[PDB]
Amino acid sequence: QIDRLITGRLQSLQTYVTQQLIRAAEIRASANLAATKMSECVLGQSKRVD
Amino acid sequence: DSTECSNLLLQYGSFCTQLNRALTGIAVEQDKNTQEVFAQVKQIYKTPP
Repeated sequence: QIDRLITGRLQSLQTYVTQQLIRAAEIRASANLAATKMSECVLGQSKRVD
Repeated sequence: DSTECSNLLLQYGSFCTQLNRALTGIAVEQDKNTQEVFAQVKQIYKTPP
């Protein structure tokens, strides 16, 4: 019984961690965009349309 | 179409719920992608004859 419970809970934890990894990657992409926008659009004037 | 199997599956919890949620997220992100790429013009212009 204990083994079966361990397996189930372990699978749940695996799923959660993987979901977190993917979401963190997307957030990092957005943060890189924000940094680029701030550097090229506040510290100077940009000529890139829209 | 197996009631006993559904009863067994109920014991695992919310695994299938997480999966449906994720696939719906992807399915809406796709339409977000196409609108962002194409819907950049406010009006519909037309070339003269």
